[PDB]
Amino acid sequence: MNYLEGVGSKKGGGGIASESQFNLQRRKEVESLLSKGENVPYTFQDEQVRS
Amino acid sequence: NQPTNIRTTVLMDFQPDVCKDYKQTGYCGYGDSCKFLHSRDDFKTGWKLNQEWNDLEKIPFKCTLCKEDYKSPVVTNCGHYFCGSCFAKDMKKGTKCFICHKETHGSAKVASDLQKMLNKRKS
Amino acid sequence: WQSKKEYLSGRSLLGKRPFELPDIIKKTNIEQMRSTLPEKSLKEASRARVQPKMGALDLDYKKLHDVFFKIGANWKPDH
Amino acid sequence: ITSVMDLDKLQPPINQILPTLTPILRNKHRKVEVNTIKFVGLIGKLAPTYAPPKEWMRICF
Amino acid sequence: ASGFEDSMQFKKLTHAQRTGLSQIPNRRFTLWWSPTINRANVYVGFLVQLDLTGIF
Ligand SMILES: [Mg+2]
Ligand SMILES: [Zn+2]
Ligand SMILES: [Zn+2]
Ligand SMILES: [Zn+2]
Repeated sequence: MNYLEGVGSKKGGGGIASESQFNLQRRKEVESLLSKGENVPYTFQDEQVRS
Repeated sequence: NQPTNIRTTVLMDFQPDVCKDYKQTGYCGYGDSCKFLHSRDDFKTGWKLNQEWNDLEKIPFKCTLCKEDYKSPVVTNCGHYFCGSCFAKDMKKGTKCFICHKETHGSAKVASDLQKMLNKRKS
Repeated sequence: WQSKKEYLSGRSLLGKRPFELPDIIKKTNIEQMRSTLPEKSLKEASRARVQPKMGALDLDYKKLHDVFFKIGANWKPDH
Repeated sequence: ITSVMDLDKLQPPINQILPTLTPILRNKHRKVEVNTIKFVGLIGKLAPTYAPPKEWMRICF
Repeated sequence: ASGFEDSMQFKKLTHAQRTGLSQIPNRRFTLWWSPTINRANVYVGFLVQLDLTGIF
């Protein structure tokens, strides 16, 4: 009857992920904010007007 | 004091409580809270290690040249077997086995052990 | 020397192209299997560590060996 | 005991040992991580064929 | 159990992992009292046998 508690889990895989993985995620979003979402193109891509 | 005259049928419990995520993976989301066993068993040496990165009869009875019975049989440095006429003729063209293509050097033993195993009496 | 520029400075280096595999190696088909130029939710990645999935590259071992040895034995760079 | 004794005659046996270690690799500390990684790599040398290859990939992660 | 709880892990625990209660002490309590909590004399109840054991 441990249903009394109210926590749970989904049955998929192994949750938390690895601190290194969080930084990669966080440093992409920070460069998305400050960039105001623009896609700054690569130098080789053969030129969507840039800001 | 369970009553004297009763037969109670055993009802098997076939459900194991094994936690299916911890049995497969070895990680269970729920943790120490999990309502089930967590016991972790694995199968039985199924796999065979072959690396791509890196009463058998091996004696044909009829020839590979005559396609006929071995007569005046011949042994090479392999387990190759031919007629005296067979092996002499192959060297007129081929350098090597008619089979391996390893170096025979024309080297041929009298193969009497063949006639033995081609006897019904062996030796 | 006598250049305060530090030897390598930009004006030519701005436009240098990323890298091109030698043609013999490009025959091995790796170019297609892993596309480097130029995706996975963090939850779906952590699910991959636990599952995991096998045979990602589908590379052929006999082909790889020959490129360096049998076919590309004498392959030497152009200039 | 494992390196000293023959594998085939190990009592637990091996195929039952190795899946018990993989959740121990998550044990942090050191004495456990060191002594385990030496045990797991032992089996990689001596008896690779027991755990199925998706188990070896669970260890590589 | 007062000994080692602190160093389990830190950041890593999933919600259930961290908050939920461990079933492990209750299992200890029902192993120690098992032969009363499981006894055949019962008023109403049905026999089952576990899969590979002889435990009713
Ligand atoms: Mg739920
Ligand atoms: Zn579980
Ligand atoms: Zn012949
Ligand atoms: Zn041969």
